[PDB]
Amino acid sequence: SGFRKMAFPSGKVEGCMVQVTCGTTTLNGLWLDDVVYCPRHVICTSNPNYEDLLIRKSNHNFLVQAGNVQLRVIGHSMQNCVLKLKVDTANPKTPKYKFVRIQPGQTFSVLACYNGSPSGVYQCAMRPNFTIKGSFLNGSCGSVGFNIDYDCVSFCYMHHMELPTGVHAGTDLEGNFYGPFVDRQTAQAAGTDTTITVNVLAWLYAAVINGDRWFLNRFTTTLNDFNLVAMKYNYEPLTQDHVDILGPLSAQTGIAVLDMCASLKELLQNGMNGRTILGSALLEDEFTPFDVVRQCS
Amino acid sequence: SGFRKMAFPSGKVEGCMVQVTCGTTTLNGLWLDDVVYCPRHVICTSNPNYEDLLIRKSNHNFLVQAGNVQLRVIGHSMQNCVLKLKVDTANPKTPKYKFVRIQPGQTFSVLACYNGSPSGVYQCAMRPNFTIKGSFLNGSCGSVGFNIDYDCVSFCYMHHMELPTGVHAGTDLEGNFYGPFVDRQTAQAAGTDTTITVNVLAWLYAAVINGDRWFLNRFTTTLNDFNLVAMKYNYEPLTQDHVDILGPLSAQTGIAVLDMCASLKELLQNGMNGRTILGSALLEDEFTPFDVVRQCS
Ligand SMILES: Cc1cc(CN(CCC2CCCCC2)C(=O)NC2CC2)no1
Ligand SMILES: Cc1cc(CN(CCC2CCCCC2)C(=O)NC2CC2)no1
Repeated sequence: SGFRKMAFPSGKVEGCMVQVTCGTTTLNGLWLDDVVYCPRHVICTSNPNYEDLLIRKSNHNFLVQAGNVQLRVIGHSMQNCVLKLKVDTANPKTPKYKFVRIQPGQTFSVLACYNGSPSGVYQCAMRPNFTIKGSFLNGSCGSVGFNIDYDCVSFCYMHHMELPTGVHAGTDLEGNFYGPFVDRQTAQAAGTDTTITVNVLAWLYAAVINGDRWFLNRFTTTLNDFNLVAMKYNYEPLTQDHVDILGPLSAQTGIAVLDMCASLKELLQNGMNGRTILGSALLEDEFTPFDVVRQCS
Repeated sequence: SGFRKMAFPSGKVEGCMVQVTCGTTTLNGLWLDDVVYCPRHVICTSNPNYEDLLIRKSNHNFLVQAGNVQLRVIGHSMQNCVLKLKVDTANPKTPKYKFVRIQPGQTFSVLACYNGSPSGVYQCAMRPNFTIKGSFLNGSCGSVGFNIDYDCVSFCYMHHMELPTGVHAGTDLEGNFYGPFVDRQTAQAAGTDTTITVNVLAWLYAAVINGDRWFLNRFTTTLNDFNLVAMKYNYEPLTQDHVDILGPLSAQTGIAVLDMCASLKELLQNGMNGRTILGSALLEDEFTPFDVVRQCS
């Protein structure tokens, strides 16, 4: 029993983290085979044209360090908002990996790093507004996000920056931003966010599997009538695909999805009346159906 | 910015996890140098005298597997509630390590494992009643808890079992239980718990560092007057050592500890009035002062 925000074991990613320095800027890179991937921000100096900044660089300007071992840069290129530094040494710790872009509402593990040294690991969801609610300080740029499936690391996030509300923005490993953001100082701000309805329902199923039942009721609702309440409370609409994805959790608990939707309607309209669900006094939306199945009985 | 429940990177511990099987019981062991540490439960079969059960075993009865590599057991001994299996091979991935026992109110990272394969990583506090609120299923026995300081792994917890309230119990790596528990099925239950006051104050300092200030007030309280309110709300007493430990966070924020105690008194007496602190609608007590400093600006 028990239900925790649980990260993937980080070892396969730790073996890939390196330090990249250009002039007086140090940040993190990801060393896979003979390439180091890092944010192109590393080449900026006190609205940059990055194509011009990169043409002015030489391989020898990039100081790449894997622990105590300097990696010699033998080529450099720009891919969107990331740099590809070709090095003289293939990483012998390269795991099986893929570069995948994730959807809003999906979760991943963040390996927070500084100076190429991993600091901590935690779970993040990609918000509907394409930000993440992480924990990052100066020097964290180039920290990565990932999921692991059968020892294959699916890298989905490279950290770039903090927005003014204290939420975080970054790119896929192809260097394409999540969301309407750019890798420079502008007045850019997080768009309005919404609650990830399918994830709240997954977490209510986790709560039932773990013996929290107080919020259940004999009532069912329609999908249309549920979606009217969702809109009112700034919840995402629930689709039949969402209902289908919640199939296994519904089967395991014997609680129909639209019966659980009647519970969530009552929680939105009434609150909890001083009660808690899985240790929370709020409705939690950063667990996917897969996160619940991965972890729960 | 941001404040997350953050685990230590788990790689140094992943390289130590192995599978131990005796008869039809499989669980996890910890391989350091030429010894595998595991719960003595592995030798039980359908009130066991473990000294008798162990005298009846041979080295060849223990099947130890490190990934795909069988480790030959060349000696066995019992230390309290753990077994020490001497193997023919020193673990080449053994980190610098210590076996430390932790105090109630301290935190650690759990590497949840199954069949010797790491599954997930998350933070736990040792509760005042010597339980942890983890996430463990059958097969998790022998999963370990640890802190990392400058690449030295301080192992503090080996998982044994779930209690009837769905909280978890285990031992230090010397095999001594945390709390008044035993490694067999009895009617044993978690004792009454309390809230870790010094950790709630640390987390309110984290909240101020991260820009949540709504709960601050111009008032100060005495330590005695604070401790009268603490007792009423089932909070641990606050000691002058606690006030001293909160020194650095007080200095960083310019908020005196007894001024923050006046804020916590108001939160206990009045609640939050529908507001949140660091994304929580409850007072969080599973961050130590060190966890806040480790992570925050
Ligand atoms: C807080 C906080 C910091 C960070 C990451 N940053 C900021 C980098 C951005 C600055 C604005 C323009 C785009 C890149 C760094 O690690 N910066 C160090 C390497 C130089 N994230 O949250
Ligand atoms: C839920 C849950 C399970 C567990 C861990 N257990 C239970 C072991 C205890 C059983 C009672 C007596 C003392 C040992 C196991 O992993 N058991 C598998 C290896 C056989 N923790 O939470």
